[PDB]
Amino acid sequence: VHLTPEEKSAVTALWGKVNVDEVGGEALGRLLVVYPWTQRFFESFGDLSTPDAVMGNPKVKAHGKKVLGAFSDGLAHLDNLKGTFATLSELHCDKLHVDPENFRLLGNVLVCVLAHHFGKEFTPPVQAAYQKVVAGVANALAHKYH
Amino acid sequence: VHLTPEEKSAVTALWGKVNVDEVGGEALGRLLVVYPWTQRFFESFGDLSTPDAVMGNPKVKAHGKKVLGAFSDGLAHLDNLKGTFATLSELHCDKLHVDPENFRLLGNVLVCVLAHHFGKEFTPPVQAAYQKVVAGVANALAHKYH
Amino acid sequence: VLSPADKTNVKAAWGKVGAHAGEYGAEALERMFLSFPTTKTYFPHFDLSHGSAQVKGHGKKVADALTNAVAHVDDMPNALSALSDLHAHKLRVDPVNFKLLSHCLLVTLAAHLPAEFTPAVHASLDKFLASVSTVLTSKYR
Amino acid sequence: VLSPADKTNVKAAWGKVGAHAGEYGAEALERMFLSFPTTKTYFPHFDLSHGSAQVKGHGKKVADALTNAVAHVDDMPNALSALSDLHAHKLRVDPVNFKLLSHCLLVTLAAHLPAEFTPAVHASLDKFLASVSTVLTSKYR
Ligand code: HEM
Ligand code: HEM
Ligand code: HEM
Ligand code: HEM
Repeated sequence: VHLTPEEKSAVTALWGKVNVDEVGGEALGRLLVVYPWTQRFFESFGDLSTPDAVMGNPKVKAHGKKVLGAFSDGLAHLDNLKGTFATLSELHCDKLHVDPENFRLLGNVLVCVLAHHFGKEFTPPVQAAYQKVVAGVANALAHKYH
Repeated sequence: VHLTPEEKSAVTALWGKVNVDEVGGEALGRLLVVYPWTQRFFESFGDLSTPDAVMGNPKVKAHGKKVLGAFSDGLAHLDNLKGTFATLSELHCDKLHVDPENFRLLGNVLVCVLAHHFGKEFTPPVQAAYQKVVAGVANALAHKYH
Repeated sequence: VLSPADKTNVKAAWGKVGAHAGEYGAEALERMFLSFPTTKTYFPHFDLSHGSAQVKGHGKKVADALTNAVAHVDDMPNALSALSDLHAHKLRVDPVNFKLLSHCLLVTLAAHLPAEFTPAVHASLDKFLASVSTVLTSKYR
Repeated sequence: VLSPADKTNVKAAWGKVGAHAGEYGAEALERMFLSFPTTKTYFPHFDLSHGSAQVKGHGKKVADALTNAVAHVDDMPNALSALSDLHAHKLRVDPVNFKLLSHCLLVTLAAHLPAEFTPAVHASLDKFLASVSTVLTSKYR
C-alpha cells in the first residue's frame, strides 16, 4: 500500500472527521448482522439475535472502538503495516483461526459505514484510496497465515 | 511458507517424480475447462470449445510447461518466493490484470493433477505440505497488487 | 432464500431510489473501476473517464436490470435468464467481479440513502445482490 | 444449472465410488483438517487424529448426504433443506469452508478414480459440489 500524495490527502482529511467513539461499533455490528457466521467468534457478547440486539450491545461498541484504534495505527503506519500488525496477526491467525476472507469483509463494511456517514464527501476516488488501505490491513493481518 | 523438514521431505520426493513435460499442460487445460472465465486470457491459443479441443492444444501444453518451470523455482526458493516472483507478479498484476483468486485456483487444480497422477502416494500430509507451497506462490504472485 | 422481510426491505429501498436508479448505477460503475482496476479488463472499448457517456449509459442498463429483478424477485432466474447467458456464457465474467460490483452498489446506496440504509436493510440488500450474482453466474454451475 | 451431461457424469463417477463413499468421505475430512487448520475451529469436540473413529463416522454422514443429493439431483434444495438449516442457521458455517471441503473431495476422487477423473468429469463434479454448497449456504442468501 503506497498511496500517492493525493490519496493520503483524501484518506487523511476524512479520517480526522470520523467519529471514533461510534463508527467502530457500527462496522462490527454490521459485520455480525450482514455476515452472521462471524457471530460465532462473539457469542460471549451475549444477545445477538436481532439487529437491534446487536447495535445496542455495549460490548459490541466497546470492541468496535478497539478495532478502529488499530485502523488508525495502520493509517499512521502505511510504510510498515506488517511490523505494525505482528501481534494482531499472531492473535487472529494462530490463536483464533479467523479466515482471512473475513478481514476483507470487515474492511468493506468499514467502507460502507464511512460512505454512510460522509455521503457525497465519500467520492469514488476517496473510496478507491480507502480500498487500498483496507486491503493492506487485511493483508498484514493475514501475514501469519502466509 | 516455512516448511518443516518432513514437509520439504514430502514435497521434494514427489516433485522429483513428476513428469514435467506433461503435468503442466494438464493443470492449465483443466483450469480452462473447469473455470472457463480464465479462457479469456488464452483466446490466442485458438480452439478451446470442448475439453478435447483444450487438452490436445499444443499451445496449452507448451504454456503449461513454462508454468511448471516457475513452480520448480519456488520449490527451489521457498525462503524468498517474493524475490523469485517479482517479474512474474509485475507481469500478471500490472500488465495482464489477473485477479489473484485465479492464482489460488491454478494452485488447487495443480494439487488435483498431482493427486490424479500419484494416487495413494499423495497422502493427506503430502497434500497439506503442497497446499502451503501452492498458497505461498499465489501470494508472491499477488505481491504487486499488495 | 430471501425472506418476506428481505423482499419488503429491498422494495422499500429501491423505492426510495426511484428515478435516480440509473444515476446510482453509473456512480457504482465508476466506484468499481477506480477501486478495482482489474474489472477494467472487461471494458477495453469503453472510455472510463469521469464524464464518460459510456459509463453513464451502461449504469442505466445495470440499474434497469436490477429494477427488473426487484420487480420479479420471486422468479429471478427467468427474469435474468438472458443476462445469465450473456455474462456466464458469452463474456465469461469472472465471478469474483460480481462481489466487487455488489460492494460498490452497497457503498453507493449508503452514500445516498442516509435514513434507509439501516443494518437490517443493508443485510437484505446484500442478500438480494448475492442472489442476483448467483443467477448471473449460474450458467457456470 | 448442471446440464444433462453433467448429471450423467456425476452419476457415473459416484457409481464407480460405490461402497467406498464413506471411506472417501473420512479421507476428504482428514485432507481438509490437515490442509486447512482453520476448519478445525468447527470441530472442537472431535478428536482429529489419524485414526479418529469420529472422523470415520462423520465421513460416512457426509458421504451419505452427497449420495442423497446425487440421487435427488434435480431437486436438491428440498433433499438438502434440513442440512441447509443445520449448517447456515445452527452452526453458522463460514461459506468459504464449503470451497475448501469441495476441493478436498475432488482431490480424494482424483486419488482414487484414475480412469474416471477426466477433465470433463472433473468439471461436472466441481459444478455439482458448488451446487451443493449454494444450497447449504442458501439460508444465508
Ligand atoms: C481486519 C480487521 C480487524 C482488526 C483491525 C482487528 C483488530 C482487533 C483488535 C484491536 C482486537 C482487540 C485485541 C486486544 O484486545 O488487544 C481484536 C480482537 C478480536 N477480533 Fe479482531 N480484528 C479484525 C477482524 C476480525 C474478524 C473479521 C474477526 C472474526 C469475525 C475477529 C475476531 C476477533 C476476536 C474473537 C477478538 C478477541 C480475541 C480475544 O479476546 O482473545 N477480528 N481484533
Ligand atoms: C499462480 C500461478 C501462475 C504461474 C506460476 C504463472 C506463471 C507463468 C509463466 C511462467 C508465464 C510465462 C511467462 C514468460 O513467458 O516468461 C506466464 C504467462 C501468462 N500467464 Fe501465468 N502464471 C500463473 C497463473 C496464471 C493465471 C490463473 C492466469 C489467468 C487465467 C495467467 C495468465 C497468463 C498469461 C495471459 C500469460 C502470458 C503473458 C504474455 O505473454 O504477455 N497466469 N505465467
Ligand atoms: C449486478 C450484476 C450485473 C448486472 C445487473 C449486469 C447487467 C448488465 C446489463 C443489463 C448489460 C447489457 C446486456 C444487453 O442488453 O446486451 C451488461 C453487459 C455487460 N456486463 Fe454486466 N452486469 C452485472 C455484472 C457485471 C460484472 C461484475 C461485469 C464485469 C466486471 C460485467 C461485464 C459486462 C460486460 C463487459 C458487458 C458488455 C458490455 C458492452 O459490450 O456493452 N457485468 N451488464
Ligand atoms: C459438502 C457439504 C457438506 C455436507 C455434505 C455436510 C454434511 C454434513 C452432515 C450430513 C452432517 C450431520 C447432520 C445431522 O444429521 O445432524 C454435518 C454436520 C456438521 N457439519 Fe457438515 N457438511 C458439509 C460441509 C461442512 C463444512 C464445510 C463444515 C465445516 C468446515 C461443516 C461443519 C459441520 C458441523 C461442525 C457439523 C456438526 C458436527 C457434529 O456436531 O457432529 N460441514 N455435515
